[PDB]
Amino acid sequence: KRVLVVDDEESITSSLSAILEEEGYHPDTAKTLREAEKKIKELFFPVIVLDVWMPDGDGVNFIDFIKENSPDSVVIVITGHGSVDTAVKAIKKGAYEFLEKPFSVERFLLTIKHAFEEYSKKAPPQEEIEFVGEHPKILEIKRLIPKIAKSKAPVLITGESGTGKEIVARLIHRYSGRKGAFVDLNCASIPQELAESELFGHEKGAFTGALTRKKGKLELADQGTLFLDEVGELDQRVQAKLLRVLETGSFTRLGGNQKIEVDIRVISATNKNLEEEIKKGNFREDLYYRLSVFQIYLPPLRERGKDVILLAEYFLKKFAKEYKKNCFELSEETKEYLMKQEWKGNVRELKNLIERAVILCEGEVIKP
Amino acid sequence: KRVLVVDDEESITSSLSAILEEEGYHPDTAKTLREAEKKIKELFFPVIVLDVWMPDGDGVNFIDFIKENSPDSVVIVITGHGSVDTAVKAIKKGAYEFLEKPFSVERFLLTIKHAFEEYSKKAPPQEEIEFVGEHPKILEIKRLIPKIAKSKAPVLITGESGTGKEIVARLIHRYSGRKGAFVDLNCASIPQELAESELFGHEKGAFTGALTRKKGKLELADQGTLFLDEVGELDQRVQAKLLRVLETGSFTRLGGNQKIEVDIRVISATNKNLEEEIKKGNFREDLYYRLSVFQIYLPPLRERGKDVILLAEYFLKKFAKEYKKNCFELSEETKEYLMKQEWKGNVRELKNLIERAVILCEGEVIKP
Ligand SMILES: Nc1ncnc2c1ncn2[C@@H]1O[C@H](COP(=O)(O)OP(=O)(O)O)[C@@H](O)[C@H]1O
Ligand SMILES: Nc1ncnc2c1ncn2[C@@H]1O[C@H](COP(=O)(O)OP(=O)(O)O)[C@@H](O)[C@H]1O
Ligand code: NA
Repeated sequence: KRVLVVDDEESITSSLSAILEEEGYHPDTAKTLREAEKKIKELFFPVIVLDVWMPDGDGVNFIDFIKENSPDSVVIVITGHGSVDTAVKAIKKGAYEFLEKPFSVERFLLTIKHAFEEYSKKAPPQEEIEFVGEHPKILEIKRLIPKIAKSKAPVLITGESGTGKEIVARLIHRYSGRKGAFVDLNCASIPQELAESELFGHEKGAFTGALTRKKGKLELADQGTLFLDEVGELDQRVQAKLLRVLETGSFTRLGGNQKIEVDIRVISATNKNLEEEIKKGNFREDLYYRLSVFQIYLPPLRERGKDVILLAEYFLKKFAKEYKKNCFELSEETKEYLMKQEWKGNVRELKNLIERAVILCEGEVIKP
Repeated sequence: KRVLVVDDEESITSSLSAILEEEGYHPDTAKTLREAEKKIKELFFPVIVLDVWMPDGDGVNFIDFIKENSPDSVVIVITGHGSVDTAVKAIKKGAYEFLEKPFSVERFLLTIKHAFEEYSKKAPPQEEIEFVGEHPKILEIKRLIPKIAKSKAPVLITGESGTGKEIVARLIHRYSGRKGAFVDLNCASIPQELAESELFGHEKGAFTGALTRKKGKLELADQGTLFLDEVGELDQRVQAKLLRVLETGSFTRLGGNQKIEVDIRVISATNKNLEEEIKKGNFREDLYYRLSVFQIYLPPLRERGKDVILLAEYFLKKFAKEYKKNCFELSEETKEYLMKQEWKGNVRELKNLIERAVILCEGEVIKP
């Protein structure tokens, strides 16, 4: 845990060093902007404590030096008493925090603590999302996604099982720009009535003897995107509750009375024709129109021309690489065979079929 | 986004409300602890500003109330000038920050910004890792894991492909309590070239045109765990560079001279016998000794008795529920046939085979 202290006065560099060292941190000090630049380029300090004023340059602007040669460093500026216009200046330049002289040991240490947890708090979801397909129907969806995404209106994705409905949903979230999490709830894979609990969470023992609070998916999706997989499988009790949430923008946990406001973009998916389910009285009509302000239809795999080959090659590579196998080409015979299949399980079926092929691999894959 | 300002003074609650309102927040105020109690049990406030002194009770204690009735609320306490003593008490009771009157509007808004950052910075509490097995060899590994975990010494996990090495590694990370990321590096999937690049990172135009900075996995695993899948597939150059990092505890990126320090717990996995690779001169003794302070041997599926059935029933139940199917039972004949396979692909092979069965699933029983 390193901390670089940049300041003109010993009262700062010494005191702070005595304090930091006393608290488990390993301090270093620079007495000039020159000496500082040296140490920054030489070694990485998670946290840098910088005086707004320095002899050999503008302490504020020096933040740019740090921004340039140590982008991960979290900066705390020290500013003279009363002069906190400089402080804002620094903050807008990208400093994380500032301390006004004079300040106590306690105030210093607390700010340092937060500087380190700011350093320790980075998001790594750099993940790219693979959405393979060149059929005109798929290219049309790919062009539509970015147009739909920057809205907050809900999206209903219709398609057979295993057609990539979740991929499209993540893409939409990605493009929407929303900073919150992508929370997916499977409304079928979950027990009939555990659903209402997954969504709303519980607090104080909602289920038989718990007394331990748990956050619902609604809440976990705050400022993000909630993906409801097979929304058609929701109890008509849950449907009603979910509706009231869409309408009020708040809810309560199971067992609690505390009002909770959420901000979610709702994406739903179904392999049913929900307009037909409404007629059969198996799905609320008002909820349907709420959830389907925008719609996207994903065609079955067998309607996608030669995407079946594209996908096969994509899976064959991904698995052969990952299971250290030496089978990287599909035989022409194999390609013909794939094109003759119905794929009732669609991409999910294809993927599993190719993964199987690789698990039992040889030099090149042919088609039993 | 709601903020509750609990303060005895009218000028305070009015001013701060107006500032919050102007900045986009949704302020609410309470002039007494009684009034604050009412609003808190009824509304969730992501952030609560509380004066250490209140007429009708001790403000610092009121933190416990909040901590009990609104656990996820982040609290900023206001303190009189000099009476920072009392702020320390509040921070110790769980307050997140404190503001010493008098304070500027920027200081206030900067602290509020940070308090919402704190509110929004959360890890996905949901997290279950399934390690299915009741064979005495697997039960022993399960007892070992929690003990091995708490240490920082590296763990080497040996076993055939598909035996659950990555699973055990996450369990160890989990039980270890480390706060950083679990960082997976597949030493095989990656081309011999990207080897050094994935681990260490780079910055400016090292190889063809890479003027864009990239963080190594070493860096990304900071305070967390680095899983080296197939550690034996690392060339002798990297082996040495990696060895150097375990010795010193620091590194530089490629095309970089800045010394960066890491705190990582290393877990490595192999399907070879590295003691033999050393005799073959394929792997360094010294690195091996550093990586093998703790060892775990995962037995092939075929050496696990009836776990093959336990696993087959676990996957069947998982996939049938997930793919909306109703094949939930293994026939006695299926169980017999499973018991007679070699499972060269081990659990990976089994899992895929059962998913296959469920994807093509017809009735409620699987037989072939
Ligand atoms: N167009 C695609 N490109 C690449 N991978 C895909 C594509 N569609 C599906 N997949 C992958 O194949 C499997 C398809 O199942 P899934 O997308 O979950 O189906 P659904 O969400 O429609 O039920 C997933 O593992 C997904 O990662
Ligand atoms: N004992 C187990 N219980 C449940 N799932 C398992 C078990 N062992 C392996 N799996 C699953 O099997 C798949 C392959 O295991 P993996 O850890 O990738 O194998 P390895 O890392 O040994 O090559 C993974 O999806 C994993 O979640
Ligand atoms: Na290996």
